[PDB]
Amino acid sequence: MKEYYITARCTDKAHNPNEIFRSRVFAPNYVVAKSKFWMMLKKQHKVKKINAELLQCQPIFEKNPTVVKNYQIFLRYVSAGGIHNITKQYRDVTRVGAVRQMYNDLASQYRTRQDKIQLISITTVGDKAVKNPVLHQFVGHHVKFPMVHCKPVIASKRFNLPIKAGKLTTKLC
Amino acid sequence: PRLLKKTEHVVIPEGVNIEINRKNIKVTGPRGSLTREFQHPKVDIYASKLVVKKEGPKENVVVIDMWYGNRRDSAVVRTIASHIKNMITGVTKGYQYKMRVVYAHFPVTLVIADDGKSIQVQNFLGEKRTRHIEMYDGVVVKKLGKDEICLEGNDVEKVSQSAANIHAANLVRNKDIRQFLDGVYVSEKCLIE
Amino acid sequence: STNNKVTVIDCHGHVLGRVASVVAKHLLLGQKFVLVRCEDLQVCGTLKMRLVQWELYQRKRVNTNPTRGAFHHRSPADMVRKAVRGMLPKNNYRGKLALKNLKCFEGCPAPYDKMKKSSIPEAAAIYSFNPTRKRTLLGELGTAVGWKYADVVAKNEAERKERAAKWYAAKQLKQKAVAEAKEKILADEKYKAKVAILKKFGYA
Amino acid sequence: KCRLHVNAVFMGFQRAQRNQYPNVALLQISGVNTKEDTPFYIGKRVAYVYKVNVKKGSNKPAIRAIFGKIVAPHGNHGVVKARFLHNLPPKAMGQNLKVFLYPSNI
Amino acid sequence: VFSRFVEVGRVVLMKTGPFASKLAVIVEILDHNRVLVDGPQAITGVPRQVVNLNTISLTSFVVNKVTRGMTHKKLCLRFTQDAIIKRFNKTATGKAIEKRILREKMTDFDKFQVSIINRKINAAAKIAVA
Amino acid sequence: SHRKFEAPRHGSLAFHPRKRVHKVRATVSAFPKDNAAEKPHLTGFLGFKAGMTHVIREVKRTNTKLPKDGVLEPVTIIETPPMVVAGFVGYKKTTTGLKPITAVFAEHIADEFKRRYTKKWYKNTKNQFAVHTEKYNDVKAKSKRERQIRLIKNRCDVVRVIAHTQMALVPLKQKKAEVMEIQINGGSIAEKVDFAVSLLEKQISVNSVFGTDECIDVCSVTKGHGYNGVIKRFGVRHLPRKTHRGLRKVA
RNA sequence: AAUGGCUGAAAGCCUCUCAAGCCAGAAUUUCGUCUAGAUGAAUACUUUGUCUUUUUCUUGUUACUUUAGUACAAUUGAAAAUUAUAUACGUUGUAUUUAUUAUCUCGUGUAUUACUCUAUCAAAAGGGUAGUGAAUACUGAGUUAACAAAAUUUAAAGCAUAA
RNA sequence: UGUCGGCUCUUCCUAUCCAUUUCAAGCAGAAUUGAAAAAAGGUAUGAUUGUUCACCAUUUAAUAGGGAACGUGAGCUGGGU
RNA sequence: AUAAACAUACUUUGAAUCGGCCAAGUCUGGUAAGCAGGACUGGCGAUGCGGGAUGAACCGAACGUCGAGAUAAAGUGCCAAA
Repeated sequence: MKEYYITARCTDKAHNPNEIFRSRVFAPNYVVAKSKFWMMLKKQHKVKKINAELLQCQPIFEKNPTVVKNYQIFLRYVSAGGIHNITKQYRDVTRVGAVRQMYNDLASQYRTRQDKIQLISITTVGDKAVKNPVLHQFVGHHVKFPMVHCKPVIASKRFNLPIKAGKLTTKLC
Repeated sequence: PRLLKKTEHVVIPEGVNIEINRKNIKVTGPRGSLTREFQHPKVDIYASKLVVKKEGPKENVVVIDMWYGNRRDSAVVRTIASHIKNMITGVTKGYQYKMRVVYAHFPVTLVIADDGKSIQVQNFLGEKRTRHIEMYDGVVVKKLGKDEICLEGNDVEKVSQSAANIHAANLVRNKDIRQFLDGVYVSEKCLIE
Repeated sequence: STNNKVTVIDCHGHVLGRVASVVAKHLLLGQKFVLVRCEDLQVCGTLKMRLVQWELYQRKRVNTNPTRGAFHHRSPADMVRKAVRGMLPKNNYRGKLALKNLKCFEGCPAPYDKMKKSSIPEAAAIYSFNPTRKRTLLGELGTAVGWKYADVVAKNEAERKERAAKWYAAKQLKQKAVAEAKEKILADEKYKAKVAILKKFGYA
Repeated sequence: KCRLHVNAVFMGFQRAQRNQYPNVALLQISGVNTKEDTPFYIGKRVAYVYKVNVKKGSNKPAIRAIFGKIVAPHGNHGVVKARFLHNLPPKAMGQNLKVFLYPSNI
Repeated sequence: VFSRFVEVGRVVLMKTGPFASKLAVIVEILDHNRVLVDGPQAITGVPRQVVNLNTISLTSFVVNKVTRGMTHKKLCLRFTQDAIIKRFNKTATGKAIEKRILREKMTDFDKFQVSIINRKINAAAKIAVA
Repeated sequence: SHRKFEAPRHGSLAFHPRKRVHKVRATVSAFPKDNAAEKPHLTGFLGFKAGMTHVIREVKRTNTKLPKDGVLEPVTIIETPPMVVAGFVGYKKTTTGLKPITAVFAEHIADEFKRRYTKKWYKNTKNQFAVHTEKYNDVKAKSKRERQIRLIKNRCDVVRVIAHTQMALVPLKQKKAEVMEIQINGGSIAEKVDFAVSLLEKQISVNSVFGTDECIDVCSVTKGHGYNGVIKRFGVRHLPRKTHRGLRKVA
């Protein structure tokens, strides 16, 4: 998942050529990002590739990919019934990181493939504005829990022997 | 949703001694001992000192702790806390279950062994079959008045089941139970002391 | 070379299917296996569910001749051989030879009770199972379906635990004296030259 | 006298689900548990030494060998491909081969 | 009660990756599976990054006065103030890390010496006990 | 299609296959469950059927309408001369069933017992139990016997006595005995072996094994009939007279 | 099992549990019992005591007869239980195949052993006691190797006697 | 590929007629009716018709419904076709 | 614009064939049919190979005899290579 900044203009009779369209598209690459941009223009402004010119498709990188932020995503998806608007919250350090969580979560809980979800907007909210029942328990200052039933960790695949010697034990870590 | 931490506690009175060995709680009180096992693989039982009154001091408690876990598993924390609370009450003020015999026409005679470890229900609805109903270990039957008995013991689970075994043995069959109101019924459950 | 030594697997606290899959692959690789305590293996599902699966398994039977039909072995040492045989090649010399190097026993018999036991980490019930999931020992299921020798095994295992208790206590006494005697050799001054070499490489 | 080799198991031939190509043999070297340890063994010598119960009237040796080389890794589990002068007999599946320390690059 | 907790300030050891067997400090808990370890990059060389809890192990030390989202400058001050480096090397797992480093640079001659020497010492200790 | 009318099947499937036995003597499949809280005693015997008579017996039950003068009933007479106990064997409970550990025999053995171990006695050298009897009193053999007694007392659960008949007392032309193992049900394995040792070379009469008015179980081989058709073997319905190719078969 | 209940949360109360834990309950299931039965075990006698193949006698089997070849006592392989594991530690990071400093000789006694063997007490024991040898530690000193060779793993022929 | 029915015989299904265990009723008792577990065991004798089917007379705890080349002709019968 | 000289235009003589069948982001009659009948294209027939356990048509891809590699459909707990 990568975020892109795309701009274009329309040169025809219907649209004046002094209006520049901007957008921020999340896509695995710039080819997919352009496709999401062109369809957004065509379904909302009657602008087609054969009558428009692309200008910029530069990527957007996270400014500080070391600060943990609570992201809020406003999206709309299509189910068997109809089309719904949802708002989910995730804790990650990058904008493209949270969108990766959103796509995996939606395809699991709602069984919705990626080609039914449109991401309207993604923002950042405060600590106390997280209403996710599970995620509300980690936004505090004094979160603490022991990870029990740890499986012993292997440094690398080199020591991954099929049959071991002696008894086996978990870890309280 | 999954709760990050669910916890419960039970206050230990003075005349009660509690020791724990791998989710196995033994409670010793003035009336005796009571050993029970709690084999839930996701519950941690340990005794600590806690302040439970809003403005009270520290006191000895047993802490039942379950970390990250769904609502199906989390419900076992208050179940185990109730069991330990019941055991503490059982060895301090034991339980007694008073049952009353109800008949319409045929009188029912209860024959209790000398040791109190067994009963005998005779002429229930005129039946020639005599019901025995054995009693669990630590539960003793006695006759309070006419058509009334009570079961004494330290374990609520043993006393309650033994009382229900008496009632279950005297069920009317192939008859209108709304008309044939017969049998032995638990009038009330209370503490000895 | 030739593998003549026998790999001994302690089937205590392991999963039936995941032990068989690892054992079946390595039987084809020429190894010799002896799985002791094949009655302590665990399977998913409560006793009621396991009985429903067993009763369905017992249904399959040749109508015209039940003596030709599927033979439903009830001993846990035969519930593992069936599981292993399913994962091995059928109807060729390669499959028969691979199965010829496999044994389960319901306990630890005379020659295999003093052998170095191994374990299969992939098949451990503490890694592959949610702890809340209810399981069933193969020995407990065997009794419910008609395995008569479940209490004979519990007698033999009890006498094996108590005989290993005195051997371990005596061994721990000797090993403590040997460890303390070595500390005197390490601290000795005549062995100073050798000790410095061990300290240099961290052995001491 | 001394052990100068690592025992390797003749798992089988390079095959597909319903095919088999006996030109390339697959070996499992003892101690290699990933494909990142195989680069040491690429090019080393491999021998399939076996015993034949000859008669007293024959000068044919009782011990013979088929030699080969390890040429490439095979999957992410440290399984190798070995090409021999004569393809190994499938009766020798599951047997132990010798992985020598030469031609050495150390 | 459980002894070691996943919290803020807890010192952890990276068991896999490019920084295996290196110390780290937890300064933010994203969720039940992910934590933000910033084991001071100036001291132990572990960059500020998000790791999964299946790749670390809890130690017995907690850095005092470490709050969530600590900066690298302040965190380095508290790491050396508590003397985590010295305390870690005295523990059983700290010694085993050094032994792994000690034994990996053992040539065949060195292995030959220690194998011969240890056999005699272990035999000599066995003789002494009556 | 469904059968028009319903009827029980002919013949029992609990006695399938119908295979004729090889030995005239029939071995009991089990002995009554052991109780360790009583004195040792034998739980079986062996006799030869003589014939059948009828008796008039006086009814002692109450609340019955049987005639007061007696009821005619059949009886079977089984001649049971005394047995000669010629050894004992201890069985151990393993994970594949009872396993005989050792068998200890007496010093003196009759030729009736020795005849079981040959198939042409008149051509045999008749040297059965020769080395066991000749070297019975040697110091080496006495130590071995003492070990067999102690081995059974330590690692056994079931003790049975190898008792054989005396066929010189019955009108049968057979001379070789009929060996039968009679389990000892009673006290602990210590006092079971003590009782079994006391019975060595002795004779057990049926009055010691069985009581009066005691209900017992009888196991024996039935009367042979040979090749028989479905009508006799199972009891199927004979076919109508009009039938081609025969009447006494299953259609 | 259907069903009736006990304790009991979830959900401060209630609840037989689409929760953990229990009880009673069928012409039911499994032991027990009856029939057939695979690999098996014990004892009695005849033997053999490093071993086989091919011939050959017999109704058939074993032991047996002949010509050869092969090995020759001595370091192998065990804690249990739990995993939300009394506390502490996390003891990190290669299971079997696969852990011996070439060879022989010379030197002093002590000590050690899941070592070999003998005698004995026991024993369905990695058992006890006494002796003997082996290997190892204290702990040596010397000989020799250069080219060749350092492998059994079983192949051929007979029927006198005995069971 | 021998085409109906009946006779003989075995097995299987449950969408259960009886026996066993339960819940409900406008279940007072008796007789009943609806429903669950359960297919291990039983489920008949005759007048008329070639009949499957049907209708009568009894008996029974009940006299339930079906499949297996519309089970079954080198198994029978040959009444029908 | 792109392609096309072993391109293009053919002439003569003649073989076999006109029982067809399947798929479907297709249609008509029919309650419906592995039913009956049609429009367009691709296939089976005439066709093997790798995969779907097995299969005339599905997916990949069409075949002189071999060696070495990168692949396609599709898969990587064991049968079974990963």
